[PDB]
Amino acid sequence: VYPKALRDEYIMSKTLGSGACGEVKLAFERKTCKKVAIKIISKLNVETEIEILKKLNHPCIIKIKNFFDAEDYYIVLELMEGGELFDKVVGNKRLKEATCKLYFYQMLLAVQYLHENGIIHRDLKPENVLLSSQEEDCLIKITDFGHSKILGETSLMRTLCGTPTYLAPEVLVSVGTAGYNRAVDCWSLGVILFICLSGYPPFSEHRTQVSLKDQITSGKYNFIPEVWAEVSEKALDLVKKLLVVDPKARFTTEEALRHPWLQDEDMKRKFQDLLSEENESTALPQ
Amino acid sequence: VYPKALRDEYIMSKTLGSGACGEVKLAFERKTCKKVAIKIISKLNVETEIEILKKLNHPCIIKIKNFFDAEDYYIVLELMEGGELFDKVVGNKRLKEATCKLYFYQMLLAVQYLHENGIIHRDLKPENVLLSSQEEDCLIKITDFGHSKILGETSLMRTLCGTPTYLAPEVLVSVGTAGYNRAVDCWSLGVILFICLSGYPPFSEHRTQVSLKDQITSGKYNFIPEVWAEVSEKALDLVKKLLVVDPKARFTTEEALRHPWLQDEDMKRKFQDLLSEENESTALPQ
Ligand SMILES: CCC/C(=N\NC(=N)N)c1ccc(NC(=O)c2cc3cc(OC)ccc3[nH]2)cc1
Ligand SMILES: CCC/C(=N\NC(=N)N)c1ccc(NC(=O)c2cc3cc(OC)ccc3[nH]2)cc1
Repeated sequence: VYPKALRDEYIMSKTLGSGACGEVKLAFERKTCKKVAIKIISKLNVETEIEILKKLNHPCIIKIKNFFDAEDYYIVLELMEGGELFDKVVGNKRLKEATCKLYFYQMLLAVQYLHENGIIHRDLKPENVLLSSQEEDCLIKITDFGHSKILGETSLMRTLCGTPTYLAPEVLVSVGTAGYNRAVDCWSLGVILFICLSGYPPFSEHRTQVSLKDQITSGKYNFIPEVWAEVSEKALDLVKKLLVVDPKARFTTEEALRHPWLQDEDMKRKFQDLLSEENESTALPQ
Repeated sequence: VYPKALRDEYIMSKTLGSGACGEVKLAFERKTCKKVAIKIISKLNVETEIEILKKLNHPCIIKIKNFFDAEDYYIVLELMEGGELFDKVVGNKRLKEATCKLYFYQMLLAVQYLHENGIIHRDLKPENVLLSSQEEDCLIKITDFGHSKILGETSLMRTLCGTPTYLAPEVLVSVGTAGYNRAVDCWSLGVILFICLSGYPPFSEHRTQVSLKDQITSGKYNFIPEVWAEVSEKALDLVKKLLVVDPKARFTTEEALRHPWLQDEDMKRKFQDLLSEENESTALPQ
């Protein structure tokens, strides 16, 4: 059964999604009679995922409404009635280029916000992008921070304050590449954008003898001209700057937000319109 | 002043050592009237250092007798009347080869024990080796676990259980070198052994134009033949196998314990004798 404290505040309804380690249910908040989503996770832990998310405040990142630590973990959030982006790209389906741009711009803003706040997501994929409604033109939010990591003063930074009389060479060599952990999120964004634009994955074991690992480390994505002929050259140029193998040469979220593909005032106006529509503000002086 | 709960159980006496972030005092336990050492650390944290050390049980690793979490941290341990190894090697002083072997064997056993138990020290140096008495032939213990790290199931291991459709190439490349963090302790041991045998540091900025960093990453230690002529070739051979730049080719503690320099039954008998002398056993059936 559901725990008493949850049942006290919410009436539980149908499953909206399920799968590995958890489930998402529709529920109704008793006080307001409004729909919420409840994520159930079976017993980074959930507690610290919760702590990270309570500190963040961006319209394209999920917020926690409530939390119950019982036999299982129950996390209450606002219902994203559109569900997972995954369902929009599965089975070779693809989105209009304009719709990809709208969604991708929002993902970039969300991930840029994470990286400014010292957080790396590390599991960005279409399953972890939620859509606010069933219309094509909608707001998205990034979810599932179970793999996320907090950036801070590293062991390396502390080591380098002393004299390295006794320090192993590999630690000194690691100085060249440290502090670029966030670039893993930029690579994932690149893969997501590729899937959205094209309807198919850049790296997969489908009809090839090159191992998935070799495909990825060489950066040689499967390019199928006929699928891409309908997609603009600017869109593909961005994909190529995100799927760079050298993490230091890879586009950051900032570089991506300044790329010509995203200098689209129509797209931006649509986003702003969707934001104000979503929001329920108090009165304002002047 | 000292906190009430400490004063309650112990009478504090003179400073034995001091310096950066802390101090070590002589104290007397009231119940037994015997000498203890009290490490004072000003406010990994100390709490978790304490937790690590309460779980370990090896004669060449310090044990915690008591702990007080007050305005400062006060940690009670058995007094090592010989003090720090540092004082035996400072000012170009060096130890007899036989004494180095005795001490180094103990360091190897201690670090081997750490690595078997999933702990890496990361700050092995002569300041962190304590001597049990003022005689040359004595037991040593490794101390200061403030930089230590616990090995366990990594982020990498969890990532590799899924399909890397969205996984960045640098994570896959890091698979080649992961899981060799412990080799940093072996490098430090090598530096300590070099200092003990020779009276001088292998890498330093003294009378050279090669930066300390370049000296270390190239593995080019300062070899001064006249200082080393008195030292055996077996001793130096071990140093060379520990100061290997490739962490995967570097000698592990096990390889080092099987090296011909450490196949010395006299040394081993001396160690065993010092152990039994230290120990205060209960009666035994047969
Ligand atoms: C703070 C917990 C964040 C989290 N997962 N965290 C985790 N697995 N560690 C998580 C993961 C997924 C979701 N999913 C949803 O909210 C969701 C809403 C929804 C609506 C649908 O139809 C209208 C269909 C699927 C849906 N998933 C919500 C939260
Ligand atoms: C659990 C705390 C371990 C620790 N330091 N930890 C830390 N700095 N984070 C630590 C560091 C150093 C010592 N030092 C000693 O016990 C010590 C004994 C002693 C005796 C001396 O003369 C007879 C002279 C110096 C001495 N240091 C003891 C504990």
